[PDB]
Amino acid sequence: HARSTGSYSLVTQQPLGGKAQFGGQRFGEMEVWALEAYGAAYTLQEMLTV
DNA sequence: TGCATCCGTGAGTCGAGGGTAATAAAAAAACATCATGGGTTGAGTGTGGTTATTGGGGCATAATCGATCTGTA
Repeated sequence: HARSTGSYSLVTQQPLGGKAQFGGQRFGEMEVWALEAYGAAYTLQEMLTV
């Protein structure tokens, strides 16, 4: 599976999940912790906003 | 101070079907409202019409060859 840009959820405007509905991968909170441990603030900013 | 009592907590990506149902009353009048159909505005898109032409061919008016019988050592 892979997704560049597709459907977005309705209430919260976030990408859906699952290969069946062509959903994006879930960037959980553990990986957010890992990124802020690295110090890569810009990668986090794009991962949370754009 | 000891007792019961209440109040948060407790993972992670993932897939596939994905929706089901105990019951109930009719009249009448009254009103609201959309639905269609026919008629004015009006808003177009449609179609011919006069008048600006600029290359082209044309006839004038000139011009430079091509062919033979009279004058000079």
